[PDB]
Amino acid sequence: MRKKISIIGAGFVGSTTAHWLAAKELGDIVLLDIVEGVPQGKALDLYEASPIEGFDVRVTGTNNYADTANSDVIVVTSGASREDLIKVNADITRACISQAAPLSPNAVIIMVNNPLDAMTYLAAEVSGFPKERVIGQAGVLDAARYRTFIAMEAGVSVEDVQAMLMGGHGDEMVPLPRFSTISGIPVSEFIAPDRLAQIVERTRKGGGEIVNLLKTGSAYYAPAAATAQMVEAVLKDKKRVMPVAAYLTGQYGLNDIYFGVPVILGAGGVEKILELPLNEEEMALLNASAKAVRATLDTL
Amino acid sequence: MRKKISIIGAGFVGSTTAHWLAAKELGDIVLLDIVEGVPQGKALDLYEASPIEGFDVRVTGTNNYADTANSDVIVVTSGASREDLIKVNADITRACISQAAPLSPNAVIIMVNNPLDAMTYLAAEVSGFPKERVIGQAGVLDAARYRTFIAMEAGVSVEDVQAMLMGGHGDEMVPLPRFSTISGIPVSEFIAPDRLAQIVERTRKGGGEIVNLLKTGSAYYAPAAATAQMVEAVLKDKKRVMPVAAYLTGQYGLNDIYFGVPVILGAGGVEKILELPLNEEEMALLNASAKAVRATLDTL
Amino acid sequence: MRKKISIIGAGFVGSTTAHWLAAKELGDIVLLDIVEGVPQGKALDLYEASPIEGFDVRVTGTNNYADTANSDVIVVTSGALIKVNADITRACISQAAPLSPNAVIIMVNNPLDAMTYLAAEVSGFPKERVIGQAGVLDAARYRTFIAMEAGVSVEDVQAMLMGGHGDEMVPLPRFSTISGIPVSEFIAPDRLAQIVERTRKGGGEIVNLLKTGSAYYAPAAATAQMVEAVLKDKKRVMPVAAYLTGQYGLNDIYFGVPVILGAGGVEKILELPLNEEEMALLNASAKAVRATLDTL
Amino acid sequence: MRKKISIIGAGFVGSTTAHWLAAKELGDIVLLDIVEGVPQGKALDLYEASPIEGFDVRVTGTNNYADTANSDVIVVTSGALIKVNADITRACISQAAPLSPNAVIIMVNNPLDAMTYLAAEVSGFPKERVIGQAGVLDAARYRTFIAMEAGVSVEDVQAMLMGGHGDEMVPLPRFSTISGIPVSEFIAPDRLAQIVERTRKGGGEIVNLLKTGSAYYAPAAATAQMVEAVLKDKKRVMPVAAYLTGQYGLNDIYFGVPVILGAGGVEKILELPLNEEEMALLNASAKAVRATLDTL
Ligand SMILES: NC(=O)c1ccc[n+]([C@@H]2O[C@H](COP(=O)([O-])OP(=O)(O)OC[C@H]3O[C@@H](n4cnc5c(N)ncnc54)[C@H](O)[C@@H]3O)[C@@H](O)[C@H]2O)c1
Ligand SMILES: NC(=O)c1ccc[n+]([C@@H]2O[C@H](COP(=O)([O-])OP(=O)(O)OC[C@H]3O[C@@H](n4cnc5c(N)ncnc54)[C@H](O)[C@@H]3O)[C@@H](O)[C@H]2O)c1
Ligand SMILES: NC(=O)c1ccc[n+]([C@@H]2O[C@H](COP(=O)([O-])OP(=O)(O)OC[C@H]3O[C@@H](n4cnc5c(N)ncnc54)[C@H](O)[C@@H]3O)[C@@H](O)[C@H]2O)c1
Ligand SMILES: NC(=O)c1ccc[n+]([C@@H]2O[C@H](COP(=O)([O-])OP(=O)(O)OC[C@H]3O[C@@H](n4cnc5c(N)ncnc54)[C@H](O)[C@@H]3O)[C@@H](O)[C@H]2O)c1
Repeated sequence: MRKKISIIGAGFVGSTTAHWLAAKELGDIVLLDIVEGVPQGKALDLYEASPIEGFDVRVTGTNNYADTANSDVIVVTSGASREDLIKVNADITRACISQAAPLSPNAVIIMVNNPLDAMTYLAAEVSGFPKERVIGQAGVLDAARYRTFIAMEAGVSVEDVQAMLMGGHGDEMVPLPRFSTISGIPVSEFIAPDRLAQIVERTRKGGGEIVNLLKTGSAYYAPAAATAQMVEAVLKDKKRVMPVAAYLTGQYGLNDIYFGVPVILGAGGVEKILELPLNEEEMALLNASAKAVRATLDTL
Repeated sequence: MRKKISIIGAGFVGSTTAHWLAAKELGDIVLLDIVEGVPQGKALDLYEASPIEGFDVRVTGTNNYADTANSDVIVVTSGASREDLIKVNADITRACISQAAPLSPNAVIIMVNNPLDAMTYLAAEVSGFPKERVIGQAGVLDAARYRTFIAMEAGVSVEDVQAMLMGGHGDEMVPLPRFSTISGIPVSEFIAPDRLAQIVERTRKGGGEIVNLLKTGSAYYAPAAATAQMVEAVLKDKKRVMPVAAYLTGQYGLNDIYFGVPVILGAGGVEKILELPLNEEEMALLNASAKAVRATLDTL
Repeated sequence: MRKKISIIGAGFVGSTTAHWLAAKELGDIVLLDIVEGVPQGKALDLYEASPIEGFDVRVTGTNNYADTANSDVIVVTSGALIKVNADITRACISQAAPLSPNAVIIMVNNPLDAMTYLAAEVSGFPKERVIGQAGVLDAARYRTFIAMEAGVSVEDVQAMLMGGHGDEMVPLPRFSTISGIPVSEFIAPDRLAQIVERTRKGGGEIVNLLKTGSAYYAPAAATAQMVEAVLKDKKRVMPVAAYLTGQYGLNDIYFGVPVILGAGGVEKILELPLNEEEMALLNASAKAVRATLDTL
Repeated sequence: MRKKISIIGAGFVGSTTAHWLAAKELGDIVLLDIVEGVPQGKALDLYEASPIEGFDVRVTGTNNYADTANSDVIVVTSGALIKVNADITRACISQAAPLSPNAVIIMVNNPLDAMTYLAAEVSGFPKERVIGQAGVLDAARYRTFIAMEAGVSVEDVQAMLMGGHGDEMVPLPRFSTISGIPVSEFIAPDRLAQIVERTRKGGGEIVNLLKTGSAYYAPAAATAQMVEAVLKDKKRVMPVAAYLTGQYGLNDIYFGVPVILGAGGVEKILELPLNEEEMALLNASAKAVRATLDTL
């Protein structure tokens, strides 16, 4: 039987994720939302594109969690002062997870809702799922923006640029230029220190840069691509090495917390958390980031 | 030098078309709109997804027609009572074409704006381009919905279903079940007459079906996929046989009019208009459709 | 756990089938052969291409059947006339089938129809899970000649046909279209007749050119597409060698017929409304196929 | 008008390169060879697979150089030691180059570096448009062994290396990473040393297995990726045999170095900060390459 992917929240990120996934013909897709008509319409529209692109994937829209039963992967993209933001997203996340988790006990849950690290922590607590199967998408998106800026500046193919980073988005991000390369060569060999610093800065503010341009909306093409790549990693058991929000039990000196770290991602979800040897400067950035993430967790 | 694709109108259809195209790595894409920030933001967002998907295509947003200079293909997706609709879209189309056409004299123009046939006619008149290089996208979308419904009903792969039709959307559509097959076998062998009639009806109202579900918006995934397939046909010179709005000079007894007909589409745009031998019933449908299209043209 | 595909026979068709399959990243591939070194070498070579093309699939070569255990699909391309191939086929299936009880077997060896029938008898598998590849290849050649003649995209040409290869083939120009439009609308009767004849002799044409070898690119592509249909349950409508129980008036025999191919193997055998002319061709073909069976 | 790719030499590497290229639908392909029938047969066979895979590219086989006219890229995979291949290379380039003055030539024949140098001399083409494929293949093997050992996706492993094949290869583990992370973090020193050695002997390993043949799947994939880099101006960063004018302290010679490959061919030669240990290896390798050149 085909793999089954359920996407909770048929907004810009959710429907765009469905688009990236359908074209890959990875499995059947279920788009769920609380708003009537929206998920059914977007699903049917995407589905009607199948004869043109040539993919045989069933794309259905629904308002009933019963249709997400026995999903292999669950993608949560239903999220919406700072304390109010947390409360609002916590209620939505709790509601989404408590109704979906029980119907797909063997599924891997991929959270996209912000505040990312906190919501992923909540999703694990509410689902009761083994920690390795509840992860958050954040690092892959930030790393993609970073890689795009590098390829653009260096004048090289985006396929030959790799990068690893940690933490969350914005101020919570932990950039690691030392761990970025172009075909195995340090990026510091292609880009001067000052320009590289500008690129790191642009990466931290990357999400806001899109917001300031759209005025009334946030990014969705890259966030969905990032989310889709993680879904593919699990379904095809590719063992991708990427930065994802995972539950830590001592790594980097952090415990009882979800934090963006390097992992091997496969069919079993987080199969391994890599512990990189960070220098003094890098640890300073990680500690500052960990602090902010911890604060958000405490508020939650 | 890479091929260059300019998309006029960075709304739902325009930006989604860019998405389908970027993933195919067909050429550099320019997204233009009159609204500041929107095209730049959507382009940058899509562009930042490139390292994840692995495509090396430059995706830029702009408000200046100067950036669409020397495009190989121009896609127009900037369109918005019935007489007022025509007037409104005619002004937009005229404005878009008069500013873009002169900067890309060798380009093929693919119109998507409604009323499709009329706007394509206007685009040809305003551009002064040879008629074979100014076509409209309509038939491929309707045929895709038709094919999707058949594959779904028959229980077969969407890759083995083919269909040809004529006319425009809705009431102007000319369904041709006789010219639809599953791996060379007439669909009438898989689906009873009554169910087939229902499918034809659903196809005629296919666009409205999405509208009634979204409430505040029309379809874009399939329309963009249909538009992208036509762009690919031209750039790769694939000689696709598909229904597109083309300028007729006697075919089917029609003259001085853009109408949805079967054509061979390649690098030179419309390389041949096929003349199918229609039976009495089919001709009745074509004449009724031609009449409505002519009326719209007269109003214009 | 990824899907598992075992290919018995690491020659031209088998290794090329591994190539088409690997690029699609459909599952892990096992290449088996009786010649030592050959499968290990070809598998490793294809495996080393993975970082360049970006596919994550294990390609392993072996001489041990134990490695093909729990395969989802078994492709047999090890044939070398009816005696030689029958012994080879019986040897391959008897050792493989027991280790993968839930697999779908796709036969490619010639004589195709008879060997598929044999594989079904030897494996004890339900008839719907033992099929042969033949029609997809012939149709592919036919579609190529049509596209070339009409000057249209190969993606817009479809065709159905029945029977076996060459003289046993049952052409059906009537059941071939370009974007739903009859091919008769693009190509005149005499030219169409020459294309059908070239289709009948398609295999021989390649042999006459290569001299020492037989075709493998198209045959392998045809086989891979069938494998994909099964693994993704795409329900492709294609001509394949299937076990008939009355369809077309034929019983107890494997014959090339149109089917809906999915995860359950042959999920449905289509019954085309053949006219008298087309029915005569089928009867003659069926007779030749039955002869091979009786000899078997 | 689609791009045009001509492949001189329709053997294992050449025909397989046509396969990888066709599936990508990058342009029309011409397969040329001196043996009659062989290229025509392989081209037709691959062409007949087009309706199945859905690619619209003409694949034509020929024995006439006139058919390779106006190619955007010319791939040379016709080599058969320095005398034999030199005569073959001179024969192929002298007839092809004049008919496609704007083409980028990609050499695959061995000895790679010397033959690329010869092709440059014979064609009169700017040095940036005459390159050889060698490093992409070795790096591919290295990346495969790393992925396999670390147990990670082959898409997340990158590596740079220089020089030629086997003993002339210049490994640079220091310049290899997994998602930007040094491979040294995943694989210990002794195990890494064994992987480098297996990389040096990679070609020979396939030959010892196949017995009568040499590798072709990976070599062809490596060649196709370079062809793609040029046709789409992707600006890939890869090791290729390029003409040096002082870089690394080397002059008047073709040597495997890291370059940015695009439509203009070698658009830039990268100068890596090699330590003393790595510099010694390069000097030794350069010496062996120069020897081949002097003999040439
Ligand atoms: N940096 C990133 O990776 C990134 C980028 C953009 C957005 N995001 C996050 O993704 C989430 C969605 O962003 P968006 O732009 O797609 O938003 P959106 O407003 O377009 O879509 C959210 C959808 O969730 C649905 N929804 C709300 N409550 C629900 C419930 N209880 N059950 C099911 N569906 C429910 C809504 O009706 C809506 O269709 C947000 O949490 C946002 O912060 C992350
Ligand atoms: N049946 C089909 O194939 C189909 C399906 C859907 C929509 N359409 C048609 O496609 C067009 C766009 O639909 P949409 O849903 O993407 O709409 P939309 O409102 O999302 O986007 C239209 C975009 O055009 C831009 N625009 C307006 N005037 C412009 C001008 N003079 N120059 C440049 N840009 C301008 C707007 O600012 C807007 O971003 C419409 O004409 C619509 O009727 C056809
Ligand atoms: N007309 C068509 O549709 C068509 C086209 C091509 C090939 N074929 C058929 O496909 C089969 C293979 O063709 P090929 O060109 O790849 O041949 P080939 O000779 O290159 O390869 C056959 C492989 O089978 C192996 N083999 C033999 N006995 C075996 C056994 N007992 N167990 C395991 N492996 C064994 C050989 O060692 C060899 O590597 C043949 O039966 C041939 O007739 C049909
Ligand atoms: N280590 C590597 O990176 C590597 C791997 C494989 C092959 N190679 C090299 O690639 C080349 C080809 O390898 P192969 O395995 O494909 O060999 P092959 O023997 O299968 O094919 C070579 C083809 O060249 C043709 N040929 C000979 N002289 C010709 C001429 N004057 N004009 C046109 N065609 C001519 C032959 O007829 C033959 O079809 C060799 O030089 C080999 O050393 C290098």
